[PDB]
Amino acid sequence: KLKAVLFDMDGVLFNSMPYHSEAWHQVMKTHGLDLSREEAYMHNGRTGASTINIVFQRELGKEATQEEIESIYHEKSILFNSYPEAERMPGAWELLQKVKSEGLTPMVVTGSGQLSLLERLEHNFPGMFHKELMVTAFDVKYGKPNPEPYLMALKKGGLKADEAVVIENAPLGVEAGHKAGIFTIAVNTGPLDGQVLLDAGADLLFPSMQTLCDSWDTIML
Ligand SMILES: [Ca+2]
Ligand SMILES: [Cl-]
Repeated sequence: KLKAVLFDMDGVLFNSMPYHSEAWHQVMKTHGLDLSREEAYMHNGRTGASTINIVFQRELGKEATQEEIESIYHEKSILFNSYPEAERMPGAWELLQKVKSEGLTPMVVTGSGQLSLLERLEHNFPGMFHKELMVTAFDVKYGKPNPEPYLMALKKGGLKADEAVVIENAPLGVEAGHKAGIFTIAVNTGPLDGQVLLDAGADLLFPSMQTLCDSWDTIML
């Protein structure tokens, strides 16, 4: 039945979460706001704009202005890009090769608008992905945990929800995939408790991308 595999990017394809969590923590700290690196991890999947708005609501009891969102998004992007560029998540490439060999369509579904990562997908995973078979922050009105990005990915691939599988690392993205009615595999690549991923609606849970890759052939859909 399976036709397509819908990969989240940060913490699934790229090992970018230490950087994302560090940059969110530091930039918020610069603005007088306390957001731990673990709390930044818990926001993974959101668009940058949604993250900024929700942190302001939670910490200052008020919405971020459009100007605050833009300033903070840029400051965070610049700090992120100041680090040596993020490397592949171990297991991603090997899994992608397995997926492509069995005739499935790889897709990206991401809350990222980070062009330094998006423009590196082809060089890191050659021959796997296509811009018209991707959903990024540039495509959505509401991102994860709303199912809108995953629903859009189904449409882009001409797929029904039962013809896809989602691979996610973050509770909000797991929630989005599950709520789009798609079978969702959680991969626990960060410091969170796996139970948070299962609680978010993940149909299956693996401790790493490599362990998911090692087990893929024995998964049946
Ligand atoms: Ca992610
Ligand atoms: Cl960024």
